[PDB]
Amino acid sequence: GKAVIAIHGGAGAISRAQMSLQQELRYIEALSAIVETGQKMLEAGESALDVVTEAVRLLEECPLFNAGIGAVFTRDETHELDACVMDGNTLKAGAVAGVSHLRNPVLAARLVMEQSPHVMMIGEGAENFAFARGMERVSPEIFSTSLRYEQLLAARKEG
Amino acid sequence: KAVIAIHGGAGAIQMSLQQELRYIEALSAIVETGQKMLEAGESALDVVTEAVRLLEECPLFNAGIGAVFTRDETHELDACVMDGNTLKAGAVAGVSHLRNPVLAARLVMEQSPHVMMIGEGAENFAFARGMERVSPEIFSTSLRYEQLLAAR
Amino acid sequence: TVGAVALDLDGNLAAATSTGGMTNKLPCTVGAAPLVGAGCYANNASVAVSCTGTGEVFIRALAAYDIAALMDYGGLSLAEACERVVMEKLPALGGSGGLIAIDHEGNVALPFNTEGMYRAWGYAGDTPTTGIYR
Amino acid sequence: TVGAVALDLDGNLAAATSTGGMTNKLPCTVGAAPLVGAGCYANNASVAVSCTGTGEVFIRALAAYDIAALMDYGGLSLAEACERVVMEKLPALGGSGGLIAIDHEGNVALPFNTEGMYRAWGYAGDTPTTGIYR
Ligand SMILES: [Cl-]
Ligand SMILES: [Cl-]
Ligand code: NA
Ligand code: NA
Repeated sequence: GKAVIAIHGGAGAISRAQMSLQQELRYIEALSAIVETGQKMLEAGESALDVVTEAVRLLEECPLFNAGIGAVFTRDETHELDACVMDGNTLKAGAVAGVSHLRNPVLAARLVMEQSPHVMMIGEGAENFAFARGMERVSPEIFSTSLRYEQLLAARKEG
Repeated sequence: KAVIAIHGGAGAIQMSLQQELRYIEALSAIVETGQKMLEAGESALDVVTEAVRLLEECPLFNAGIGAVFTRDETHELDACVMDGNTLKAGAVAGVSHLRNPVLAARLVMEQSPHVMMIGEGAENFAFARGMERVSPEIFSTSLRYEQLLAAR
Repeated sequence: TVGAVALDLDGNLAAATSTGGMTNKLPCTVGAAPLVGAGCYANNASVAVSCTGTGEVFIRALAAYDIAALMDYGGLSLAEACERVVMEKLPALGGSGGLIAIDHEGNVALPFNTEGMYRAWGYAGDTPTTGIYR
Repeated sequence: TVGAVALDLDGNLAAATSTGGMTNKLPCTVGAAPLVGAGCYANNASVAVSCTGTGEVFIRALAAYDIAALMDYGGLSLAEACERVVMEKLPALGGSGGLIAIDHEGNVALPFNTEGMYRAWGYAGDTPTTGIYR
């Protein structure tokens, strides 16, 4: 079959009444640039594993989508991030849960896959494993956006 | 046709007959407890909860009291429970201050919006709902410490 | 949640998923995104799957692996397995969301049971398809 | 790891799993025991399963749910599904261990590929069976 990529940036109550065409185009433009990068990599002969890693790193970087930069806020006005990657050839997987100091959780998930005898690590230990292998410590404030903070205030009462 | 099965771990199992008899005796007592509950009309959920609670209390088996040691000479415990009637499930991972992880897993199933909680948050969730805090020193046994040095 | 699935020129399948969870979540809670067979699955014999939506239900349903098992064991087409899981089995458990799937023959599906799902796909060397609404 | 599966007088199935992990493990690692479909699964329409063994392999193979899927979609008996997961599919990924399973018809299986599995089972109102070695 032809080489192919699909991506998503989440499902939910997205309504036509909620946006202008220009606001819609900001999402369409982001999804198009990421699938194009994926299609170019496939056409050049790059692996499905490297293509899905790069595509999710881009979706994390994009502040419009709830992963990495643009993550939702927790009850304590923090961010806590989860990710997984799986190779259909070897049936290897890697995953992290509950991480706040890694900019790109899918890259930390790929390190767990490629550089450990484990599938899943959690919390500070997941972060310490990645830091020991040259991954950068970030402040969780890097993920914070005005739009997601306003969504937090709309969903609660103020003390 | 009501029925129970239990396990206490698979692996490279050396031992004297009296040593093996302590395992047979503990397995027999717990499976007989579960059989009597089932005969009395107790639910499958209450039976597996109690059986795993008893396997946790028994220092011969790697769960609760008698947990293996990590590379740091600590204990980290994990548990899951699933109810085939409602398809509801609950789980805790990486907990060290809860005596019976299976009872904390059941609290998550019954009171959490989520299947799974981890670490200090899982513990605080259980404490907020009346469960007791313990020191992980209570899980330590001489046999499992010797098994750690043998592995090193 | 965000995710990606792909089939390469060597016939290999892969899947990845990443999330920050739900607004106002209690810390130390874990949904489907990092759990093999719930949020994320890939097998060269069947399918690559990445999921989005109600975490508790995608776990109880093992949504990602259920697509693979229905195809591999059940002999359902990708189209039939995705209809079965997303339009029937998830809603019956109160699960709202969708997923993206590519099979070993390069068939593609982007099912969802919600108003919208931010999504895009394209063959190597072809123009991409994008969407938001139904 | 320890575990328990039961079928009650009303036809309900349930499963539970608990562990301390592997001796000498890296802290913050998570094996199969707390993960639905990997170390624990129950469905009144299919089977109840609890697993013990190499965590990363039981996760990659979704061992507990795969029993349910081979029976529901593949047409395998409990005994056939147990043989295929524990003696074929887990060793193919470098996994060692076993599991306990009861189906909704009251069939019981305690397969393992290791030297031993501490185990017991019994029908209500009957004498139980225990075992350690093969
Ligand atoms: Cl003797
Ligand atoms: Cl024996
Ligand atoms: Na993002
Ligand atoms: Na114990």
